[PDB]
Amino acid sequence: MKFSELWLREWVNPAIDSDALANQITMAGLEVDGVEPVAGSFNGVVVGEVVECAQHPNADKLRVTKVNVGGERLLDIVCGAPNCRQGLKVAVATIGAILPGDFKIKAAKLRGEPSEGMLCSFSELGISDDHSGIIELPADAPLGTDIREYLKLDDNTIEISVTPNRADCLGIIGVARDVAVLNKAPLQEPEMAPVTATISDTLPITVEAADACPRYLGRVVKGINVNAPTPLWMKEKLRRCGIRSIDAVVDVTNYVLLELGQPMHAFDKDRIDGGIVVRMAKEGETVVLLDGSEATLNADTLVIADHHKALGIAGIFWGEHSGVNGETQNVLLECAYFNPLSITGRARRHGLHTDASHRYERGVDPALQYKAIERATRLLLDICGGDAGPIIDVSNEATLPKRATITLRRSKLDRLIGHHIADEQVSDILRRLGCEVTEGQDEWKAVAPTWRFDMEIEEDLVEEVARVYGYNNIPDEPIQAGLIMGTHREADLSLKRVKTMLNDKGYQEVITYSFVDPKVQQLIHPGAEALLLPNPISVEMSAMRLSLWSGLLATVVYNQNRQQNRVRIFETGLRFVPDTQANLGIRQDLMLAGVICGNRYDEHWNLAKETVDFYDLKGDLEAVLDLTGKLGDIQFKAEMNPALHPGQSAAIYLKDERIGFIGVVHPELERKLDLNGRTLVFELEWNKLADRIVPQAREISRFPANRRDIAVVVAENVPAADILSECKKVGVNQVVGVNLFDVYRGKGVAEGYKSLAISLILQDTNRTLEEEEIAATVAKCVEALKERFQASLRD
Amino acid sequence: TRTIDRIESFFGELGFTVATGPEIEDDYHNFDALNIPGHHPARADHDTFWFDATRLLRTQTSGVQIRTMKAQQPPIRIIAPGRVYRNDYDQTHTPMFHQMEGLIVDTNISFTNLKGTLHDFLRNFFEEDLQIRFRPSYFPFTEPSAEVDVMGKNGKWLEVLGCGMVHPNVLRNVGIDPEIYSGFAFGMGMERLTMLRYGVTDLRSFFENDLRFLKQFK
Amino acid sequence: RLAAETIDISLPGRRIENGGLHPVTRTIDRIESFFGELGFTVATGPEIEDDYHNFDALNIPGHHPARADHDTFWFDATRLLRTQTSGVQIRTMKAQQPPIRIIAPGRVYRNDYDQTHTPMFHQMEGLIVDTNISFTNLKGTLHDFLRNFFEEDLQIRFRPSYFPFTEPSAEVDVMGKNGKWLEVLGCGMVHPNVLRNVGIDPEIYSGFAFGMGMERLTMLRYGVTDLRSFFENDLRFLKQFK
Repeated sequence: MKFSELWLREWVNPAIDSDALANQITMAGLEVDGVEPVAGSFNGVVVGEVVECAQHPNADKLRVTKVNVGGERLLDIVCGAPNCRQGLKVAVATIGAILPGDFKIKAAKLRGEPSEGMLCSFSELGISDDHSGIIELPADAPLGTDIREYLKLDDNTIEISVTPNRADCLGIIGVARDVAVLNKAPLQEPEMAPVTATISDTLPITVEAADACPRYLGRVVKGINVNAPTPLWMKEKLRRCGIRSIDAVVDVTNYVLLELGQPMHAFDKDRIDGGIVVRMAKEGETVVLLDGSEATLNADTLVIADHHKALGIAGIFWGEHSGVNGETQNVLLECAYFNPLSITGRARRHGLHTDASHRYERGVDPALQYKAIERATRLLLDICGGDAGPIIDVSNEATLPKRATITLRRSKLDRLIGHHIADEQVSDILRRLGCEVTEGQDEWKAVAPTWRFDMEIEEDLVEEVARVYGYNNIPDEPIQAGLIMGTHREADLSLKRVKTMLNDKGYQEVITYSFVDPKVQQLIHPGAEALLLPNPISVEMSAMRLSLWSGLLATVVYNQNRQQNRVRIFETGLRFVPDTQANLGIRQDLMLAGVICGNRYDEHWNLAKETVDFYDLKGDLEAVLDLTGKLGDIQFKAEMNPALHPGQSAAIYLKDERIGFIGVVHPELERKLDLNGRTLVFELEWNKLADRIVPQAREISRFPANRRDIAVVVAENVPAADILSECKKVGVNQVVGVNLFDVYRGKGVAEGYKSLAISLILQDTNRTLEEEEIAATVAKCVEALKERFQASLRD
Repeated sequence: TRTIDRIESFFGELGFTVATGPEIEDDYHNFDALNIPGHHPARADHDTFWFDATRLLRTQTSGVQIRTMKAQQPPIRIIAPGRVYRNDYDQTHTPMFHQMEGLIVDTNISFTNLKGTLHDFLRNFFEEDLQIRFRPSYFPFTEPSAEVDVMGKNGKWLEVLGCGMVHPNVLRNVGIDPEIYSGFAFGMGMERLTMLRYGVTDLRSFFENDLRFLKQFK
Repeated sequence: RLAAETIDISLPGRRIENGGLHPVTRTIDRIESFFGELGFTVATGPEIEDDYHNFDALNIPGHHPARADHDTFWFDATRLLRTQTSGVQIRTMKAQQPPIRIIAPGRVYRNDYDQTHTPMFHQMEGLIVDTNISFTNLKGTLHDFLRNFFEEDLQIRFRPSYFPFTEPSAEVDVMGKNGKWLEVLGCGMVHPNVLRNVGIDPEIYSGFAFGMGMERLTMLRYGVTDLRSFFENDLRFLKQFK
């Protein structure tokens, strides 16, 4: 919405300021979207009149004659306008004036006699939207005075944005019935006289829809002239509110819509032929539209009709050829109401939006017609010829919107506000809002007004009491609670702890878009279909996640294209996998993911230049997962995935469950996206590693231990699964600890075979270990190692 | 993330515990439980991401508190951080922005005990440099409503957060009696708060994730 | 390259073996979080103190038999190592006023050495001062803290005791299983002579306090039985608490 200042000040005149009115309009419920100017900043433009026009002597531009401002001297002032006929009083720039736009008028030569202050059009003065030429200002005006005071340029256009709770204040009367109460100034309603009909009868109407149109009116006006000029005194009111003219009658019936909130435009009478009957349309009924499309309805759309093919949708779209053309003689009006539960979705159903449909959906003042149609016909017959017939009443007395008895008690008001507002003030707040107040003992009974469609329950009285009492006229107090501790748990983790660990190891945390590209989303997870998205933003973002490796490998190639390398990021979010035995069709897990790439050590003075690999990722990950969690049993095996290398990748288990995927991506995956340099990724399923173990003490010994070196020779087939793990299970009182410090694949070992240096620190829980019992437990592990087709080496 | 954890600590030392949930939701979690109820003009102005007819990405983080209020007996209070989605893209609105919806339900609290907590949170998140003004607004799931709207210096007032007491029809279709109980709620935008706090002015720069921008917040 | 350049998959990855806290440190931080989510904020101070901070402010008052049974470490006549962490809350109650609470962790010293008493052991003295709280609101908080520090395995019994700086007093004394009952903590309401020489009126105000031993709590929780092993600081004992 947008409306002007002085039009609002016709109804209530608060002597506050030119801008502190816009600060008290936003303390009532209407969020103002800026206060914009109306014109440029000049210093006076005086209006005069022209006499006895003439033609150009030598050039091709006419108007070589004088003007008459009203000074006692007569100065020759010329122009070149396309409409400067004789007897057209226009404002003009003079010597005591500056024209905005940094083009100050001078006295140079332009194709003939010089000009000494030119004519100001619309765009030549400070305002917008030229039509043809100079200002066609109406006559019978005193001269010498200023256009800045005369045409009322000292106001502004405020753009208010009403919320759907308030259906009344979409117009001047709705806003100024609210400012008057919120500042307690009295509101002067302009008195609206009746019409005193003079002429014969009217085409009769009848509504056969008693539940979706409680009222409907109209009037004939016979003998109008649609070629009449639009009055400027109403054009300047319609100008500031962003409303452009059509001819005259659409202006008159946009003015009454803006002024009173009541929607009405026009009917032609001779193109009716059979009466007006208002009813629902049959299935498959088709009407026309202005844009060139020919749309239909289903069964529900109310259509204004006759005993023939129908001609108008209910308060949403009127009609092209059923409207007034340039030869229409008689006109009928549509002052109608519609039940807002009955007209809801028919605007957005057919791709329609119109300012009358915007009002009929929320609501409209149901006691308004006998003022609205009479103001409209007054402004119609006062600017055109003709006269009006009698009113046309069709109304249903029982299906009107009725008002409840909203009883309020002192307990609810006190328990909901917190403050003590006196009954002497509450019984005045509701009366000045405009309700009928019957106050009793410790209670209030107040029925609703007609114009507001948001007062049916007790909160809708408490809110409207406190809104006019003021929110910042209530003091403060902290709450009163009971200090229940609330349960905790020691044997679990938090997210912030693992995130603070990732920051300790050197990882940025990013947050990406949670819906990604289906083109480079299927290149990571083929086979599993995606959750597509109707009505997207573009084709680039039209698919939910299936993992977290889409936005991350978008962020990496964002940063690497901005001449900035070695990006280490991670991100925790939740993914969307399609299923069938799930809650809503997709199962969702919280996921912790990441990306490492670039250089390892960042160019240090002794640390060499070696790019990162899988052992670094797994070592920096085992601290994340298996330190703050179990490390009880965690097995790394080889499980394939069509997004990464088969060898340099793993599948973390933690007691027989697929919990993770780690390792460098496929080396032909990086041919797309162009991720310069070798990257690595590591995903983890969160709420299965979200429980730690609470530790327990045990008796500790004192005696030292010794370091025994074993170098088992194995072929290059088993990595560590049956080498470093079966050593611990043999003997539960002698072997603790197992290390490795040097591989052996040089020249001494046989080809295709390897020796892993397996150091041990053997110790006993109650005594020490001497040279006799060590030879039992080193040989017993080798006796348990010959089931893996190898044994120890001879060196 | 830092602002979410800072306000999480600010409210955790009052006893509020967090609560989380899914990001996809049917209509009975997102619209028809907050008393919209479906013919209201709040199903196009939210700019939702639909799937078919009973699936949508979460438009406001409130199902995480409805699924808590439904299960267990009162009176308990919770907050909830999370991601919302709105179909709006410009140089002033990303399609995703983090919201933080509080909730508190217990006997005999009112609008006084709403101002006396939101004023306190604003005075602690800022360092008493700025002034507030409670003005009225309208959210469908809370009535009587408000808006808090702290004082800027470049313009006149920047609107930071909105609040209000819980509508009784929200309580009655959950299992709490609104004749004896009460409560309020509040929802603030985390990215506008972080922009106003650490001086950043370009809202789209938060989610392009440049390291040269992100390294100064360390 | 793809089916040839493979590596070993389950070799141990390179890292630095991270290390854990101390058990009394973990218990101090756990009870600090337990009380921080009720709004209690911590407070700290010095470890050396004159008599007016440690004895003559808690209404002992000096001829009482509490100046030899505390087993204090004296220096000359008006200096002593802190025997109970209460000066950190007296120096807070004196300055500001009057409806806020605090807790305080710290080190106390007692001249006792055996296989059951180190000369230093950490104590944790709470404090709360506001209008209209009583012994009901002491049981309803210490029962809650015990039920949360344990996991509802054990039973309590409030029995009477006597500390000079709090009267009426109590003792909480949770149920063990090896013996009959182990005494865990003690509490009581603040004596009005403690309030009156600080600047709070005991006619309208009230409050309580509580002091628990952190090493007995940690021993009973994580199963350790030798109290002297906490401060010899062996890594082979300390590595399991990680």
